[PDB]
Amino acid sequence: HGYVSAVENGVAEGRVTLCKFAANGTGEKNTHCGAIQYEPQSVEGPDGFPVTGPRDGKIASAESALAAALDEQTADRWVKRPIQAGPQTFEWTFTANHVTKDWKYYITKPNWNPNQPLSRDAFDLNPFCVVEGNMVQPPKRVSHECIVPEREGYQVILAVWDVGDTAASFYNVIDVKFDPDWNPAGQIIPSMDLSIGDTVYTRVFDNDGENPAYRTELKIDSETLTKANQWSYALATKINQTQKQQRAGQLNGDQFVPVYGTNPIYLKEGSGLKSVEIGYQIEAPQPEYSLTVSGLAKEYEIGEQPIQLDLTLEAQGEMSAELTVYNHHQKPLASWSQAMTDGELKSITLELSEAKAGHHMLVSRIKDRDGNLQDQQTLDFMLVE
Amino acid sequence: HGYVSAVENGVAEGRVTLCKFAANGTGEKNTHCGAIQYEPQSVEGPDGFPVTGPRDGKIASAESALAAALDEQTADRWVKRPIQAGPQTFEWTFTANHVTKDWKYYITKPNWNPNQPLSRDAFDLNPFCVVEGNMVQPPKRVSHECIVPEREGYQVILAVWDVGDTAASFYNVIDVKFDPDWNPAGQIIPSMDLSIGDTVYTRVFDNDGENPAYRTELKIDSETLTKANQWSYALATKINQTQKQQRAGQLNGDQFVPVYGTNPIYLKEGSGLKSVEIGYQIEAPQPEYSLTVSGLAKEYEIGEQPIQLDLTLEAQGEMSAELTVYNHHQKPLASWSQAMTDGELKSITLELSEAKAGHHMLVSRIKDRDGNLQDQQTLDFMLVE
Repeated sequence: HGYVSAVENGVAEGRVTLCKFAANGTGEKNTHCGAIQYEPQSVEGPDGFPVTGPRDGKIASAESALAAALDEQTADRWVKRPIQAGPQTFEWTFTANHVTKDWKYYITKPNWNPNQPLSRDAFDLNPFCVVEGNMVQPPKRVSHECIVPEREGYQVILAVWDVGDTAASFYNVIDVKFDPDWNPAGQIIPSMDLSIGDTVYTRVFDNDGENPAYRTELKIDSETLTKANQWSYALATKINQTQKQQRAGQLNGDQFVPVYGTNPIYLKEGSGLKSVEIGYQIEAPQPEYSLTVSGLAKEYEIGEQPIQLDLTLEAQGEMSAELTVYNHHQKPLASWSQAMTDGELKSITLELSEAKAGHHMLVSRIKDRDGNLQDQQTLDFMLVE
Repeated sequence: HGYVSAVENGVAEGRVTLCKFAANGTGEKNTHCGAIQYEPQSVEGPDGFPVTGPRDGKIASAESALAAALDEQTADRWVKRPIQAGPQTFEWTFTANHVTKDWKYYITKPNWNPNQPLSRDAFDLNPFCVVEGNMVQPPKRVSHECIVPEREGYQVILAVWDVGDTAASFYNVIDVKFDPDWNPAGQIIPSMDLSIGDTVYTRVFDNDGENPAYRTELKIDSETLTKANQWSYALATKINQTQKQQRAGQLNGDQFVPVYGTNPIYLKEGSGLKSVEIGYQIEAPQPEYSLTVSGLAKEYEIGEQPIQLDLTLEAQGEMSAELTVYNHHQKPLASWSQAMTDGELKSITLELSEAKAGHHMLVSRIKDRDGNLQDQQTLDFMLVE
């Protein structure tokens, strides 16, 4: 288990790595990577690439269910790390120890299409770098000296770690860009949808702090602008249309090009401008959410049987409800969660994993359809002899 | 804009900080923080705490919409960072320059309840540490020498950064646990739901590598076990139930207590065991999703009016669809996304923001009900004068 990293001498972090760790130097992360963001070390799949191995369109994820998001492929989806042709050092960090057959590195063909899913077709299937593992366990960090072929613009390098004792390999794709008076100073991340009537805007900082003369404002006045990727694109575009000392969008050649996704923000050298943050104004209404819990007694008497909470839940709003029972020692004795529709009544019974006299509590959490906590309520009850 | 960090001499990172950055030493992250994970610098709310400011239950989020997930409060929800009473150093990192009135630090009362929403009553409202800002802008990173009061177990520290020239403050709560032959070895992280028929299991490593004899496996054989927090609890519980050299759960006193959430894994010093990773065996092959796109022509002539794509879309499986048009230079010219039900037919029209002769692509991405990418397909088309 492990991943391509850059803590020692590595030229560039793996795609999956940047889901968990910030890029060296720039601080960027990849976004919306799904579950693999919590275990970048586990992009493991069937060995035998390219003859067998992960199938086309499932190379970046290695067919792992946790890493499905990595298989998306467009020109603007992923953070790209600077690189040059010739001698370069690639670095792996291992969280677990495996006997190793070898490591192989592949690179996209010059004619690869950055908007098609990665495939054998997209790569030169003759690896540009191979390092022998000698069927022994490697140390916890390794550095590989490779010769990176000549390329221009955006390319993808596929690092494959072939393990010796199992029918498995680890696959880490790497997004690189082959190598002025514009300084990065923040970015527009599309991380939350908006509602009509809302407004998203920049907060621009000069030498004296925030300065409203430099703000750019986008009113959310159409259903299309409610989508995060859409208002992001639009705010980035409006910055370019209306400002002299600010630009936004991904760097494509010498141009700043707003995309439907993340849009970095840049400030003009000599402008005196320091950075930009984003602010959100929501004139919007607060849907009301509510989960009425009924059926909890004041006391439960310990009998020959396991203690049971027979409860009724009434939902106001569309939600996910999560209930947990804790004894007084912070030990969880029962838990339950389910989606509930606006106006739904449900009858449930929670069985306590154990019954000792004392103060207990039921914690009920309400999350909206988009998954954020709207409310938490904690109800006290007692077990008695 | 800024957050409580541990890049230099800070004792413990802010809760929000750990949504983006891995913890010092352990590499632990807070999970499912929502949008604020992409901007930990932005937990800004009304000033005047505790007399005014964010209301009870919205202290951790500072009433910010990005940060609502932070208001959840249970004994096991958040990563707890070790601390001791007495002299300690707290650290802030700033992304943006604000004139500062002061920094204040509060700690929970010894009788606080870790399972109730954070409130003024949970805190000693006499701050244990105050540092004057003198109404000037601070350096991009500051270190504050404080004296932490005597406490045991889990406590919350609220750090408040009061900004001088606006009616706002930044609020960063910090989860701390006040201070033998059980070594930290890995983590069961509830990042994904499973299916009946699946199995989740441990992969235990000793000096010879993966050792199959030490494996613990859990069959998902009930509706209940499909939920991530549920199988996490169950696997940790089964480890404790069947292994002599391994423990799983959050440390509560001297005991390892499995929780419905993240369960750390420990190995007995001198057992020969080094670490533990998690593996997943998934049985159901399905489903297949498809979005068939009809009406894309080979060529389109420019053009007195903007060029328009008359498409018919057909959905297989419940999904959300995303379409994007890219020109040859990979500037996005149009974007669309919406949910579709299994078998739905939708006809739409996409208008290109510009019409120049050359090779174009229409990219579609299918996400399943859970948000997991299921397919990507791209069609080539050409614009001509």
